[PDB]
Amino acid sequence: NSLYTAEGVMDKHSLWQRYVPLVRHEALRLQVRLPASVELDDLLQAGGIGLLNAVERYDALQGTAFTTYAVQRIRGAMLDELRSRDWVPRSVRRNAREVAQAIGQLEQELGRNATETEVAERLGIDIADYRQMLLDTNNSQLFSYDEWREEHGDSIELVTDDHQRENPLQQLLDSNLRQRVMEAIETLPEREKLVLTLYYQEELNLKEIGAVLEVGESRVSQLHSQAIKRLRTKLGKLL
Amino acid sequence: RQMLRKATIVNAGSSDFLEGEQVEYSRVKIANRELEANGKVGATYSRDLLGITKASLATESFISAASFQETTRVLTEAAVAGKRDELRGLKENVIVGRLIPAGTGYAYHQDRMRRRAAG
Amino acid sequence: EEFDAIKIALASPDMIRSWSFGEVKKPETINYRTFKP
Amino acid sequence: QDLVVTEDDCGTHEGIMMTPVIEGGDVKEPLRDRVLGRVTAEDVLKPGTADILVPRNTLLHEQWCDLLEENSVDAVKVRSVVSCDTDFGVCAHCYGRDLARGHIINKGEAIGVIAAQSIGEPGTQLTMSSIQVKNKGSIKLSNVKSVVNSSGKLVITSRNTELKLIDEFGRTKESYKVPYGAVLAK
Amino acid sequence: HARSTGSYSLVTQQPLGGKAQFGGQRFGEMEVWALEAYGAAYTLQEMLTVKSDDVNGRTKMYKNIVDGNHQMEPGMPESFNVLLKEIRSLGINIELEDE
Amino acid sequence: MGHIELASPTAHIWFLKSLPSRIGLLLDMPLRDIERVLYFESYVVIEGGMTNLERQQILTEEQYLDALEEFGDEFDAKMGAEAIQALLKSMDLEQECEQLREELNETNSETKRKKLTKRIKLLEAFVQSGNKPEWMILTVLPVLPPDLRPLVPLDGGRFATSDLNDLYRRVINRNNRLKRLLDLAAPDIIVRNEKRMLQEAVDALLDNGRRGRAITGSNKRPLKSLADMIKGKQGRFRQNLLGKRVDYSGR
Amino acid sequence: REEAVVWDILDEVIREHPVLLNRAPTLHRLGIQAFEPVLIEGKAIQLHPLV
Amino acid sequence: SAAVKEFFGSSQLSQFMDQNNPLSEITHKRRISALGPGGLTRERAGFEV
DNA sequence: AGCAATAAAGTTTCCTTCCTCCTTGCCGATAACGAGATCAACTTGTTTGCGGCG
DNA sequence: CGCCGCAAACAAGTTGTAGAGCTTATCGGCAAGGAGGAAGGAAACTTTATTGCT
Ligand SMILES: [Zn+2]
Repeated sequence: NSLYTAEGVMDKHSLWQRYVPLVRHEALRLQVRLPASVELDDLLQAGGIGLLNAVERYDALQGTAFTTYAVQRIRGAMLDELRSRDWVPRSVRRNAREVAQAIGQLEQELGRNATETEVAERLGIDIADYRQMLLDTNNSQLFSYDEWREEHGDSIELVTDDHQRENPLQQLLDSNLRQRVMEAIETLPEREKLVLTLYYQEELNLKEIGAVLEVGESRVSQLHSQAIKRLRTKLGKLL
Repeated sequence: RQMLRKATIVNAGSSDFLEGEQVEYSRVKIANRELEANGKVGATYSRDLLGITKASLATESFISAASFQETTRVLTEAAVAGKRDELRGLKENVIVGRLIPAGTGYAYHQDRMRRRAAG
Repeated sequence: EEFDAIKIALASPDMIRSWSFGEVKKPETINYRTFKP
Repeated sequence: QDLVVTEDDCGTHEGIMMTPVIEGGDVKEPLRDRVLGRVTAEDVLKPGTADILVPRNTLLHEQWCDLLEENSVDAVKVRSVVSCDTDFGVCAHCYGRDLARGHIINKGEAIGVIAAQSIGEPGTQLTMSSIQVKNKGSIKLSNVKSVVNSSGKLVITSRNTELKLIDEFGRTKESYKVPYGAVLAK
Repeated sequence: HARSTGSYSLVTQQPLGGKAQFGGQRFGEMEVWALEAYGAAYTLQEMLTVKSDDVNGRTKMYKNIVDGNHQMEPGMPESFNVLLKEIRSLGINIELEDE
Repeated sequence: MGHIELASPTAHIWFLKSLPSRIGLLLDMPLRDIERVLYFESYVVIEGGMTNLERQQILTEEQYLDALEEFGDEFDAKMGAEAIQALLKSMDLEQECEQLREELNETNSETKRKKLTKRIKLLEAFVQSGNKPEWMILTVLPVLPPDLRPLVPLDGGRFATSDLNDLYRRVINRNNRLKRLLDLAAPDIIVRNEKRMLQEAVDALLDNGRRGRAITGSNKRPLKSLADMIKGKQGRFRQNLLGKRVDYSGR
Repeated sequence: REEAVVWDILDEVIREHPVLLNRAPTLHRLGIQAFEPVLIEGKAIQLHPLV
Repeated sequence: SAAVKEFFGSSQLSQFMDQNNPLSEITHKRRISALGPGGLTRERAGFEV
């Protein structure tokens, strides 16, 4: 690219160009981690753009190096991309790093393992805090089609269960009970008939009717009780 | 007789000169064209043979072809060409799950065929 | 439900337009906890 | 997948001859067995000539195989599968009989289905000088160019020819081909 | 093990296999080929629609049986159109000619 | 389903890496030239304002410069899908059909006659299908619904997912990057890399380890594409569609 | 609760109520057949020897 | 510890044992293969081995 | 038995509200280390097509 | 023309057999915010129960 000025474009670009090797060799050990670590091209693109941004706003009267001003923005772009893919919070991972440092530090202090009361000590905030944190951090996602082990008998997609299933007779008898409701109340007062019909049938408004009559909905109350007393005159399982 | 459902062309005037083609359609055109339709513009023929595995590939329908082997390639070469299968085989009906063009459901299938003929 | 035949064709862009309902713009699915879209 | 019977008879023209598979030794498929339930290509006759028994087509059941094995026929044609002309399908006549049923096929059946499974099922199981007459009979050599050799006997001057032992009646007992200019004793 | 009616898959809604998970049995192509050798269409219609995928089908047939009614109605498998939806995903105007 | 708009076009692979292309098979150009375009190695003539130079004429970015500094204006030569796009866009079918059928008559030697036929029926296909070679590109694509690539939780809150999603994501990231970049008019090289990575992401979505070597997770195992929803035994045909699990059954 | 009437009506239904049988693998079309039930007291099927 | 835990828990070699009868165990530990890493495969390998 | 009143009790709303927390974006201060590979695959195999490849 | 090289691509069926992880290691402060959050409570509003009159 370029600017309004041209010499401050070619000097710009030459500098930009000269410390692409910079982009590289600082990046070349920010390896083994998440598979974009394997990619390395994302890193280069990111580094170039962060470079441009640093370039745009070099501050020269400070007398810092421009590589020194640059490195910050470089790392910023790197870490930004890395934060982009992960979808878990940050202070989470702070605490994770902290337990890592601490638990190793103290495991060498001691020379043996797994006495969590020490974790409660050295990280003396509370037990429940880490006790939650271990949930929060130490559990990552997995995939769906991993084969089931002792050659490919089936996947994980065949060993799955659900709780929100369909069931055919509950709705059946619910509708049965709906016409039983109208059957019960058809001998009872005209508005409450329509109240409970149109609220329970087509899933409309209740106190919309209390506003229509303007009686305070007390007569509603006892009559509703009576409808219950009227439906407690028969038998039905599904309890 | 299913190994042999193709013949290459000798003459021309109906279609391309030597384009590989159904013997059966060749018989059709000449049973239509070389008749009083015309003495001859249509063409004569060699007679072709084809091993089974690609004969099955080399078919009108893409679907059965698309079912078992090298479906992708089928799909490309068909889809470029705005092709269309007509639900006459078995697999064609079992996949969509319609009644068979034969057996018990032969009768309703011929009914549906004359319906296709009758709108 | 009842239909005659199959046909394959090419996917013109405006067919993508007509078929679609809205344009997606970002990589996420959900919250990491509120098990929500 | 595609194949069925479409039509009852295609009214179509001729097809192939069957003559037996006796070669090397004795019969290995009776002409009867081959015929059984075929349909004739044409009106057919008897060694005492001119005795039609199909008007171009019949169910060739064991009555006929018997009726005809009484006599000495050795060759007949049939409206083969291959010669049926029906567009998208076949006739039942060309096919003959349903073995499992025992009669003429009614229209509407699938075929190559049966073919493929019927041949695939056993296939599991199924990987697992001089010429010297033995018995008397007439000799029959056809399509020969040959010569009385210097000795006085016969030697072949055309690779076409092959020896037969034909019985005294006229049906073949044996057949063994003889090389070009091979030395004969007869 | 036996099984009348129970759980299903989710992506394709046809039943599972395994006595542990109340499993339905499998019906292979070979069994199709044999049936075609006989030529009994309606069997297959049922075998593939109602006892496998057609959910409307399974429902209304259950309804009819308990009503004493031993009759049929077909639909279309979901599993079909899935493929269609895969196809268009791949950038293709797959479609169908209405009657 | 839904969709995504793309910044720039890309091209399809079942149209390309498969046996006979239909893409340059049409053009009369080889594969290798075309990769070196679309992998962004070599420029190529669009349309020489000077007939000094030629259509379909390949330009390395060093010899390109000779022609450039000599003339500058009076040629058009680029590298990528847009180039091939306007190229496909340019050509008429009709005349090519007639001239092929014409000069076929001259020397219909068998391999030659074959190839003439080959192209000619391609042409008739493009005509009579109603299709457009314009539409061989890809600038817009669809978004398959969650239900078919879902993500659901486990007993201990853990998750299980479809890799498809993962591939969609990279695509989107790169495209968004590219827009962000384009807003700044940045130097071109990072743009080039951006679109290399673009098309690579794209076709790897379609079919992973075919053109370039495959993408995997941490396990060292592939990020399974579409095509194997349809293929081998595993596909709908041989697994799900022809063979059936069944109720009202036992043993 | 498995009352005796349950078994009575079972006997009532299953007469004339045929079923389908399958061994694996299906080579030829006789690999399956169509039989008629007879209820028995076990958890294993009896089978007519000749098939 | 991760690797150690792994193939003591992840390898195709490490299996449950067959606690059914003495023979079962003692044989199952006297059992030999040429599979797994640095070995072979069923469909590729043929008859000669 | 039908109808209302007073009093009490529990609310659902619901709305603010001010504490506290939590998350989305940015920009910064010493100087220079090296072009990756990294932990794998074991070569099935016969048939068939097509690009060379003369 | 007739090699040669190279690359592609299929490899029985249905049962079951038990359980899954991670080589990892990924600023760091500020701000402003915007959502949430909880408090304890006010308050329509609603709901019960106990005596009055047709
Ligand atoms: Zn016929």
